Amino acid sequence: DPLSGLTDQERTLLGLLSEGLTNKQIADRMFLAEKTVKNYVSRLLAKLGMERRTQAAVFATELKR
Amino acid sequence: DPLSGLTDQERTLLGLLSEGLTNKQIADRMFLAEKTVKNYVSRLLAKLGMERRTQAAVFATELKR
DNA sequence: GCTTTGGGGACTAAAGTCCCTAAC
DNA sequence: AGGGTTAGGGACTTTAGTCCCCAAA
Repeated sequence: DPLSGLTDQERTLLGLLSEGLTNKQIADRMFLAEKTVKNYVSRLLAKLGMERRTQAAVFATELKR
Repeated sequence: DPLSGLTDQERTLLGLLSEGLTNKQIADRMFLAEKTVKNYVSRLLAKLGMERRTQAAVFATELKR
């Protein structure tokens, strides 16, 4: 449960990622632009030591359980 | 645990997918080409009623636990 | 005069889709 | 030997991702 380091919405970029959504879908759910999302997510992977959104999801998926 | 329908290696295309690997990484671990894997995976998502490999992975991740 | 917090530019690269061949 | 698996090319269209810099609050 190492969610220490993730901003407000970065922990909520993990739950949307873990529902195998697309940047643009996750975008609408948050009122951003897809470009904005691409950024936040790509930062978040860096913060996580991962290089693919899929790893983030599975990792998130493991926390939720 | 609905792995009924999945061929031999389709159940193993779900364990590799669930490690957030890439078609080409997955393809090395299976001795295929990346093109070959693009196809297998894409079929497998159809068989699963999903349209994005991330979904597959999370779903797979939920079975493993 | 700064921190958050949102997004364009500008691509490089993965992912996916569909349909159609060969090799056992 | 005309058939099912099992593997991949063609040929793109879409999402993802990367970095770095730019304004509003």
